Amino acid sequence: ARAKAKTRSSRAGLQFPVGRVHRLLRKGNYSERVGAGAPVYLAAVLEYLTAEILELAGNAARDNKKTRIIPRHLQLAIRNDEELNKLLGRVTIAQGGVLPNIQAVLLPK
Amino acid sequence: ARAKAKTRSSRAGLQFPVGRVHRLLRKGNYSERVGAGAPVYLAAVLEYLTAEILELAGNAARDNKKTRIIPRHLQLAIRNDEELNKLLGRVTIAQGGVLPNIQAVLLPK
Amino acid sequence: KVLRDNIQGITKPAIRRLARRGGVKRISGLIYEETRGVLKVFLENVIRDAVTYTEHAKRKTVTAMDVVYALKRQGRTLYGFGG
Amino acid sequence: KVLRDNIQGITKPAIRRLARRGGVKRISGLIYEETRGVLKVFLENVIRDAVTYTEHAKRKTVTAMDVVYALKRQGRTLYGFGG
Amino acid sequence: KVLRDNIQGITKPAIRRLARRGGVKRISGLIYEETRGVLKVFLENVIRDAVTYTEHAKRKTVTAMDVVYALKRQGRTLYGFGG
Amino acid sequence: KPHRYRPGTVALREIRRYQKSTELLIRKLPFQRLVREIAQDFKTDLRFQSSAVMALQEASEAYLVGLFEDTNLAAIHAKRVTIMPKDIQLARRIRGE
Amino acid sequence: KPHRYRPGTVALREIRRYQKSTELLIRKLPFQRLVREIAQDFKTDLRFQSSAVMALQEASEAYLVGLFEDTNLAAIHAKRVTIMPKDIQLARRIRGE
Amino acid sequence: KRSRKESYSVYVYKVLKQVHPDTGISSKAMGIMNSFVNDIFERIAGEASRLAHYNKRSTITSREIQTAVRLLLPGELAKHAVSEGTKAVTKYTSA
Amino acid sequence: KRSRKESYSVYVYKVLKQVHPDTGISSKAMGIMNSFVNDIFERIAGEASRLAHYNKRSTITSREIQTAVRLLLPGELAKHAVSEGTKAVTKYTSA
Amino acid sequence: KRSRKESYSVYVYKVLKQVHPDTGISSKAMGIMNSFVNDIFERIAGEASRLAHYNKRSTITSREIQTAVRLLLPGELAKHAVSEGTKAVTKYTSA
DNA sequence: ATCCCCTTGGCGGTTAAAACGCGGGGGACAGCGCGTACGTGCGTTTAAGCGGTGCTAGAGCTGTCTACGACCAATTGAGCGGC
DNA sequence: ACGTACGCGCTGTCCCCCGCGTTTTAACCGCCAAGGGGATTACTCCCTAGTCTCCAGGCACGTGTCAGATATATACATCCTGT
Repeated sequence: ARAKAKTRSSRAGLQFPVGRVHRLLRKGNYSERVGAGAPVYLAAVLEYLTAEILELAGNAARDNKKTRIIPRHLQLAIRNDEELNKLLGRVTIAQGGVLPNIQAVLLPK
Repeated sequence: ARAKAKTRSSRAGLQFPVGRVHRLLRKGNYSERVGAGAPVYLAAVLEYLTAEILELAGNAARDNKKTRIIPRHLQLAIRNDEELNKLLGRVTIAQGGVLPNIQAVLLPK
Repeated sequence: KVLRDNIQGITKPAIRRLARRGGVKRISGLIYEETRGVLKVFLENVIRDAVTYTEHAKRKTVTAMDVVYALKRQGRTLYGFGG
Repeated sequence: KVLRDNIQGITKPAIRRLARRGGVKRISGLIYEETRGVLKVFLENVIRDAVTYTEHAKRKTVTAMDVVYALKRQGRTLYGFGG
Repeated sequence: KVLRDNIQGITKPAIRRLARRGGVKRISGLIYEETRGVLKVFLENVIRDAVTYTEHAKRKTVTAMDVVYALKRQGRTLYGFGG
Repeated sequence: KPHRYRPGTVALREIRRYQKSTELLIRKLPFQRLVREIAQDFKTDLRFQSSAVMALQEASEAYLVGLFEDTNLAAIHAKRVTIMPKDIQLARRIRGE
Repeated sequence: KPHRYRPGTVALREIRRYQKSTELLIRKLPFQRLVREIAQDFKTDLRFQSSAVMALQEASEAYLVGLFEDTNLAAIHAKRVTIMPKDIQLARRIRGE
Repeated sequence: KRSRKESYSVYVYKVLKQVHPDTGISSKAMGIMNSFVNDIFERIAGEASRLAHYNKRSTITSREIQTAVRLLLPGELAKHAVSEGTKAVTKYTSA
Repeated sequence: KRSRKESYSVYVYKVLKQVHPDTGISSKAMGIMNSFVNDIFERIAGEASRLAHYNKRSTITSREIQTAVRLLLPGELAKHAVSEGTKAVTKYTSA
Repeated sequence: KRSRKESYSVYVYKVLKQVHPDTGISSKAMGIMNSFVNDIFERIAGEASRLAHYNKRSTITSREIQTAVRLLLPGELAKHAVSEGTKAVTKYTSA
């Protein structure tokens, strides 16, 4: 007579797990007790960041007329965005290379 | 003996009423059948519209440092946006006046 | 009870202030009377339509809903009175 | 396969005949490019509406029916092909 | 109660003394403006963080403990105020 | 001598003052008299709600100020700053009435 | 001397003859190519009825006729017999785009 | 005795407080938002009815309004609206 | 079979199917996304632990992560994140 | 065979022979006239719907459509149409 | 699931479509004043605005009833398809 | 009533465009293969309208209270004036 197992992520209306995020908060040893708003809130901010960066990744791929996302598109997508750059200044992307950022005086006249 | 009441707006995570728009599409007499996703789709669309315009109106109210929204704030909000201008070109706003629009030749010198 | 000359009820300074809101700097003298006339014909259309709405309703008082409704069927919808 | 310029297929003399229908008697050279531009804008809007119809029709060939439907929505209702 | 422009209260000779501790021989007159600007930027970051700490704690008075927490977060750890 | 501004800058002051304002520039009482007069021209002994008079007042307000911004466009078309009523006849024709 | 007509007379003859004309004024095949071109700008490998090519042809030419009759109204308002692009631009602005 | 007149009161108030908690409301602005939501609703509803007539479907689904919002709503506004409705209907079918 | 190496696989594909139905995913880009989610989760969880010790709190609920988002994510993303997180926690309270 | 595809060809031909027995008709002109019939019919039907819902009328009667004719049809065309329709409905009620 | 048809795909001849150069020749337009005409600065007045009072018209809601009209099975006929 | 400012008439003056006119070329015409999709038809499932019952959010009402409506005194913007 138990209720149907319905997901907490859909209770959030979201896709990143309340379950996995709550589990890595509990077993990441960050506090003795963890409030219920904590994993849904943090899954929400990860889903916002993920949706934003894959939006920019998809636009970067279609700008290069290509279909499948590549870390070149990801690295391009990160350092077009100022607040993403301020978020990820000290992080290096695998196989991403460097976006073309050429200083002006070394360019020919 | 009975399931507890949950509104369709809470099921979709919207706060425009899904049932009200469904009723008003039934009694707006637009088709004899309406798909179930149609009114929640429309309510979400108006949610995006009202959220967009209330961002704009609240920001304009902060820009004229007034706490309460006024139709002047609304009329600045619509008329300072291009796609809302196309959406409401033929719309009259009560006490909204006109957007500040001076032509270049009307200026002195 | 009868009124004769309310075209001049919309005064010349009222017309000048109207054109101030529309961003007109200079308003020539021929403008006021024919703008009274075009305001007249605009209200002839709008009021004829709205009064036709009222007499459809078997009502005797013109309502603001019919004014905005006769506006809206002319592609001139107004916001702020129950539309 | 793909095509990169058929906007110029609506040619300069063809635009000249079109403005001859409108009564335009002298046409400077600067008009024609903007006429093809606004031709692209209008037909882009119409075909956006039309392909949105057509994809909603779950078909792959455009008919004139959704064409006159889109001309109805945009406000330039066409006689001759309805029904 | 409210203030407008106390940012010059950090005077120019205060900046000169700071650069003397920083070992700058010659300080241009252009320098003092961006020193005030970057000082505004850094304090804006630090006080944003500190206000967020205090508003988390449901208080209305900023403690130096929250200040040194903000200096822990931003990577300028300071010693000597009960951190 | 009393101070006098040049012809035009008082008009532009009125401009700027009135797009910063929102107030309905038409006097209430003669507008109500006019709407009763035009309505009496068609159908008799006809009463108006005050809300109807006011709503029609911003309606007519916006209609004419749209017509004046359009005729300002017609005037800067015509290399002019003083509009003349053929601008309004043009605007009526090309709007389609 | 070979015979030559004055400018505008051939233009006005074209005016009279093609207000008299009722047929389509554009070459059919490049218009078909252009609507296919704009179609593959939107959806891939898309097909058209020939009647749809006719319909967009006649709608396009009539819509352009509307823009140009507005252009004559604007140009005679601008006191010009030679139109400029700003006439068409202002007509698009007033028409409610 | 009074008859209740329906409006869009609490919904516009809640969405404003969700987007701006510290911004207030005037009642004439509230009437403007009432007329806005009514106007855009009737635009979409009439366009949907015309589509149902046009494709001879006796129904208006989510797909009809999907079509209708690239019809009336422009571009990025339309695509954001399509995305909002798509996630909304996936949450609705999940509930 | 081998032991399961847990990841964020199906989640990144479904969020992409929400945001871009037609584009594809490479394994390198997917590893980048896994390491991104690992990094951001680690930063926010560590700062939540910091606020737990700092206010002598054994409890970490959404309020401390709202504090942490206001700390770490700058400005526009911060208030955006607070908005959809508040919507998420409200739908959590409404189940 | 084919399904019967409906058009107003015969009745416009009937009124054509009624008012000009000696004249002819073309296929393009007949398509124009069918589009005209459809256009005017849908305009009047739409205005009749609006009058029905503004008065909360569940039906559109001769009063409703008559009013809609005064709205749509201008001036002397309107009153002549009123005269024709009034004569027609009096003949109809005379059976 | 199919079928069959109008579009798609490909092919050959031609002359108008166009197209570009020459050359005439029609055109926009600044500008320099001039005519004049509102723009603006006041004073005057008077009627709109504001406040208060009595009337009641009809707006709008409630009850009654009945006038009116979609549905449906059926019969048929006049317009749709086709030549 | 004073008065600056705008509308503009005309006319040179560069100046761009219309029109004639031969040439070139690709649509027009007219002509065949065909197949894919428009369009039609059988099926059975997806879907939604609609009643009874029950509850719960949303609007009328009241009110009371602080953001705003109103009021008063300087500073600067501006806009004319003076050297």
